[PDB]
Amino acid sequence: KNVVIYADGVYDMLHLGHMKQLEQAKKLFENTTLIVGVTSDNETKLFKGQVVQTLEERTETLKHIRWVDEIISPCPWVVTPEFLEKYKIDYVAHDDDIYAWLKRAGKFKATQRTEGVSTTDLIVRILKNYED
Amino acid sequence: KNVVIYADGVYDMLHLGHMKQLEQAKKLFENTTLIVGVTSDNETKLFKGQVVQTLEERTETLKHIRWVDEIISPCPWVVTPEFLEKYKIDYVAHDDDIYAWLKRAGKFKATQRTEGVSTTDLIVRILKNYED
Repeated sequence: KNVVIYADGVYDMLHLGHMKQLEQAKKLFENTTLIVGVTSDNETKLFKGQVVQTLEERTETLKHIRWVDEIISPCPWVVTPEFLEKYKIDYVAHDDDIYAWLKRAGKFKATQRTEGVSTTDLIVRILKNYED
Repeated sequence: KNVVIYADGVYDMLHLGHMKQLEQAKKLFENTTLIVGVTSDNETKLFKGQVVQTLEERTETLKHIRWVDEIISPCPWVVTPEFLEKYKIDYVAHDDDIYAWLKRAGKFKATQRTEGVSTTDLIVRILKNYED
C-alpha cells in the first residue's frame, strides 16, 4: 500500500513555501515515503545560479522537516529511468519539457509553489522600518 | 512513561538553531510530548524588541518541524505554576533569575543555542559577493 514519492530541489534557504511543497508531495497518498533530493553545489551554480548555503547546510535543515522521510544528498540534477528503478520510486513530485517522459509514464505528480513566504521578501520588510 | 516538555519563544524567522533546540527538548526523554509556546506580537515587541513575522507566520512554520507535537499560540510571556498544572507540563525547556523557581522544583531542563546558523548571518554572506 506504500508509495515512494521523490522530490528534488536546491532547497536553498528553506522557507514556508518549500515546506508546503514537501507537505503536499508527502500527502499525495495515504501511505507514502517521501525521498528528497538535494542538488549539489557545483551543479546548482552551473545550471541555475548562485546558491547561498552549502550542500551540508541545506541538507541538515531538511532533516528537521516533518514530511521528509529520506534524503538523497547530493542528488543527480536530471532524473533518469534508472534512478527510479534504483530507488524504487513510484512518483516524482515537482512544480509545473523535461518532465514529459514522466507524465507519459503516469509517474509525474505536480505540486504548487506559494508566492510571498520567501526569506528575501522578509529582508525587505525589515528594511521598511528605515524607509527614507 | 510519557513526559510533557514545554518550550516557548518568539521563534522569529526560524533557523537551524531553533530546530536543534527543539530537537533537544524533544529528546530529553524516551517518551515525550513537546509543546511549543509562540509569544504574542505585542508582548514580544514590548519586552524584547522588534519582531519580523506575525504570530500567524511564526506559528505556521513551527507546524512543519518534526519535533513539535503541540503548539500553544499565543503563549503567555511568563510561565506560572498554574500554566504547568493547566497543561500537565512536566518540564520547561529553555536555554540558560526567572527560572529559579523551576530549578527549585526539579522542573527546569536547560537547552543550548547554536551560534552561526542565523538568517541575518546569511544576508551578510549574500553581500560579500558584492564587497567593494
